[PDB]
Amino acid sequence: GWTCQFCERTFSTNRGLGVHKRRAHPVETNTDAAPMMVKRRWHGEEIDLLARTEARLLAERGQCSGGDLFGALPGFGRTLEAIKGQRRREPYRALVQAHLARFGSTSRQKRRAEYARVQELYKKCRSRAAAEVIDGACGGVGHSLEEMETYWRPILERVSDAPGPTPEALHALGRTQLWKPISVEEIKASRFDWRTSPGPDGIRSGQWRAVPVHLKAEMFNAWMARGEIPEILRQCRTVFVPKVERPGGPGEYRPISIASIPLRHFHSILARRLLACCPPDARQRGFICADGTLENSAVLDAVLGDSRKKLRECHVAVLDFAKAFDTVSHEALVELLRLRGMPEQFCGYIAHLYDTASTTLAVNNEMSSPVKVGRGVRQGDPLSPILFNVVMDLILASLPERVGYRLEMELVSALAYADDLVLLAGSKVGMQESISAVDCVGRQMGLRLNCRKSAVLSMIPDGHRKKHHYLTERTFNIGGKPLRQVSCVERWRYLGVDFEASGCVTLEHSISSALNNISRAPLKPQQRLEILRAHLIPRFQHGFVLGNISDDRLRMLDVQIRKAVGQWLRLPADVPKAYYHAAVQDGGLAIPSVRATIPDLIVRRFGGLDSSPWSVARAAAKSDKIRKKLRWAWKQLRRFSRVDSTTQRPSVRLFWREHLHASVDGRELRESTRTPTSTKWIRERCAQITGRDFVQFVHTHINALPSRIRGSRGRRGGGESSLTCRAGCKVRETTAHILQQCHRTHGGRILRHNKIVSFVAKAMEENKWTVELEPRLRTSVGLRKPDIIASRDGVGVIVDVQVVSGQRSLDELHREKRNKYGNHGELVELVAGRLGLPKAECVRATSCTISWRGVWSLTSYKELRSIIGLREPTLQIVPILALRGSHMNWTRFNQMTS
DNA sequence: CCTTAAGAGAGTCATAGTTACTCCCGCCGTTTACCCGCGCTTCACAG
DNA sequence: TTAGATGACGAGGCATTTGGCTAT
RNA sequence: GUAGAUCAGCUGAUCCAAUUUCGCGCGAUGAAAAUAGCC
DNA sequence: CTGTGAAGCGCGGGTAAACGGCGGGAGTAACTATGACTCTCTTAAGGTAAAATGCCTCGTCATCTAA
Ligand SMILES: Cc1cn([C@H]2C[C@H](O)[C@@H](COP(=O)(O)OP(=O)(O)OP(=O)(O)O)O2)c(=O)[nH]c1=O
Ligand SMILES: [Mg+2]
Ligand SMILES: [Zn+2]
Ligand SMILES: [Zn+2]
Repeated sequence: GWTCQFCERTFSTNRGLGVHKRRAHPVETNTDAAPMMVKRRWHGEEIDLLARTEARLLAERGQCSGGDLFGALPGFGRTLEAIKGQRRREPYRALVQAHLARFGSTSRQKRRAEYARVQELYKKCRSRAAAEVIDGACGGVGHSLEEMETYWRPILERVSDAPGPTPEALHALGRTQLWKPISVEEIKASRFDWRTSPGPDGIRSGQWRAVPVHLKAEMFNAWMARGEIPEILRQCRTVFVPKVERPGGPGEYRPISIASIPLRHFHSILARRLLACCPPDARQRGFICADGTLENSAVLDAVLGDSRKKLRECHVAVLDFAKAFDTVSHEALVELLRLRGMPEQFCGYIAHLYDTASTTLAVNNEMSSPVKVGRGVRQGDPLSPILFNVVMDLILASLPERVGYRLEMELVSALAYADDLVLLAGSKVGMQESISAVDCVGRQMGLRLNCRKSAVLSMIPDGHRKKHHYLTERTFNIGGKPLRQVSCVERWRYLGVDFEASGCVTLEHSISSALNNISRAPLKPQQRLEILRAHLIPRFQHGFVLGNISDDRLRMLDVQIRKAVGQWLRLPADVPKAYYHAAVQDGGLAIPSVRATIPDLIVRRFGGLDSSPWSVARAAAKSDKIRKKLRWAWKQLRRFSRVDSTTQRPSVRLFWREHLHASVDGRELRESTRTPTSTKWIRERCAQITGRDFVQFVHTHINALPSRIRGSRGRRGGGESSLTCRAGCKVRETTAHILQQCHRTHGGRILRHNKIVSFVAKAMEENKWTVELEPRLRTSVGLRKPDIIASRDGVGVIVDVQVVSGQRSLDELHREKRNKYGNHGELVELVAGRLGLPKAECVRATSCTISWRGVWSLTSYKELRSIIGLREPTLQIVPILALRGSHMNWTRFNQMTS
């Protein structure tokens, strides 16, 4: 009977019809959920403004009544009868005297050229090449010097005519070590980014880095004595960098200005001193030593959660400043720093630095005539964020005192992160005076609010029906210009986190398009693995941790990533799941599993939120959403981790190590953990290996060669022809039989042995040993034949080479090969007599034991690194030789089928 | 020279868990549209 | 007062690494 | 016909292959700074 | 023409008769969480090796004890 007015579905009850109308038809139900406004309760934010206006009029005029207060409050939204009936109350008549007391004081050649570009760029700058592969292109400057200059030159040349701070905002803001000389240990402690381009002056980073520290100290102290630097070091070049991934004009670029490396080093030391000297307002979570993005997103999510759950009025604006650094006036900044109580030498230094600012614009290696700069704060100077924080402190100070949203008895008034601002309010009135305060003190400094991006979210609930409701009509102004309303279904991005009206939602991501782009770039197969490992997956980590995501979507994302890796390395689908995700030291390929990694990072970031210095974040930690999220994160972390033996923390690495070493194909890789030199071929030395050979090593490493036993997984209902050896050995045809046991593969085993013997012998000859290869020694047990014997300084060593299977202990195999020579006794005397030395104690047995998958025996590695002086870059090549010998064995076994 | 190794993950479908609301009924507290005047203003009225 | 033994600190030589990502 | 190989119908497409182009073995392919945070 | 008295108007104390915030109470649409199942399933050769920072090792110097 009950039928929906918007989709005509039929329901059993009015209850289910209402629950349907809430979820399936949001805007229509938000229209029906609108409260009436006949007898609205007086929020205290309205009460404070009415009381303070009445108090200032009792000071200013002496005597007044409600008929004047209706005139003094135009946009207040109360009738004169309401004003009278509020005015007759006793807490208001207390607050009026309380305020009065204070106030009365071709196609083919193009791809060959693209290969030539990509392979050079991958070696010059790997991160740039990876960003080029993922996005599609780079080098985003798409305008001429004229089109850049005719827009940007009247902006830079104009002096900002802002009148500077007013004494009201200075009084609101008001609620010695600096310019001492710089020491040597201060220069040593203050780390610097030496991977940097030089300025127009042309002194490179290594040229300044070679200068000794005490001479740099006396040049810095000399420049502090003058109050200026040499003028050739003070000049700047500007390169325009795009703000949007497809810029539509010169206004969508930013003027990043680069000066000399000594200026940036000196200003970085002064920047760390200035950051230690004057901390900003506690609501400014930007350019300080705290994880402010976590804090701002957590507080905003908690406020938006409690707003819906407890049915309270909640008015939220998101604000931005247009061209924030590029518009600050020299006058307002320098006199604010003077009235902040900074030393006069520092203020004179900043005034003389920005007085003499001249810049050359450079667009695609075409340079402009020099530009005189009238608006301050260079994008690219170390002192510039710390100076912009001083500007933001005035704006944060000028907010009204008790306007905000009270979450867990903390009155959250504002959240700041550089120029980004979120304002919170209880009523329309409190937000409107907050916007007027922010706008006014912004215009005092030369800043203008970004009207393209400023927007307001506004919730007014219904009592007596218990309905949440969001406004749709535009109700707030900057200077008369109406602000935009965020609708109930609108989705917006805050600090790289996706938000809606109910809080955090799932981050919008482009995994499949990026995996398509990597799959088509002209790359070697290991380069695709490195771009996936180091560059693609850490992009979406931030929004997955700070946002909200389910286990299902993470699980499908891991399925997509594993399918991409299985396409690139030509792996079958029954490769163990832990091999993609276990570490390189453990024998895995170290592609991060998003399902396992993201709860671990949510625990490790959000668990520290209780220990924050900021009280608002500690209030947010008590909120219901973050508590529920942290319980889910702890449950999923306990599902996909093992407790580490030493530090007792949960770890994802031991979970993947246990699952890899427990699996059938990964079982032989269990000793790779003890010897990190065995797997340097996977990631460190992969560029020294051809792309065919790398994929053949990957197939050799986790047994993925199509032998008749692994090929017949699930299909072993057939006869012995589906299981036994192709060469007729009448045994079960494993891959290890083909590589290690088959009569067809005997000469390849001999060649692999002789190659490893020759390489070890050449390395021992470089390490000054007197190597004799293959002694035919006739001891009384029979003809015995060690691989190599050698002498150095009277000490003798016998070395023998093994390439073995991993279903036994490798160290046991080393000892079993060792004791054949070391416990022979008489043969040691034959070795000593051949080397010309009498003492049998000075002759030591040693073995060179490595698996056919390229895993070193640990004790044999210690013998070859300690008894013999072989360096470990020699020892990193023996796994490559064993792996390539194994795949040559596999290739010859498949060729000889005839 | 070498001394057999040996299923596993993605997709389907049914049921359970839970989240985010619904509508119904009663009660006190709050709000303000009016009732009821007192002090000043304006035309009748005294001089 | 001088000589020998022990402990601490500094210098020299050799070997290993030389990141990535997000916000503004 | 392709740097080389291969599949199609002299051209396209795909590779485990793939340093083009400009210049005299060898140089250049010309990006990009700052402050925090996280791994 | 000029200042005061009856009627008019604004400016304030008071009431009451609705709103509206909320407790208690019974419900459910429509999303993810678990589990038991089912489905699906590999091959192109050949003989192979510059610079900066941090850690490790060795030497030199200083202090304490004994003669
Ligand atoms: C993104 C970014 C910002 N900044 C600084 C410069 C900006 O003035 C300040 C705030 O950044 P933005 O607000 O992102 O940049 P903007 O204000 O100049 O651009 P818009 O007008 O579109 O808002 O942070 C950098 O120095 N480097 C950067 O990469
Ligand atoms: Mg901005
Ligand atoms: Zn409907
Ligand atoms: Zn065989």
